[PDB]
Amino acid sequence: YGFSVPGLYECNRYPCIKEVECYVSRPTEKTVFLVFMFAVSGICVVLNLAELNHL
Amino acid sequence: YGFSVPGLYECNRYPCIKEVECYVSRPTEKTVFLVFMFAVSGICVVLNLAELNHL
Repeated sequence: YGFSVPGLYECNRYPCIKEVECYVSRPTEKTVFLVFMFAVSGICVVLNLAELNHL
Repeated sequence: YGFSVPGLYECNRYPCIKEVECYVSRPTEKTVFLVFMFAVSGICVVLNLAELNHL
């Protein structure tokens, strides 16, 4: 997923005629959610690594 | 106009997004009309050239 959800998508898959433009719903909220989840997962990874180092 | 009216047209002019496909109305009849008019004009040109040569 990368780090952001773009508001525009360029889609060139059948049956679409050549290349078409599609518009995503509430991309900013999904981007915020994605970044927040990545941060939480990173915090979990850091804590688990600290526990492993302690072991 | 060339010699034929294609049934499909590829259009990339604003406000169309990038490139789109458009469909022509009764292209075969228009192609027949175009070829017939070209033939008639050619006959007229040949007759005029013959008259000029006679002069």
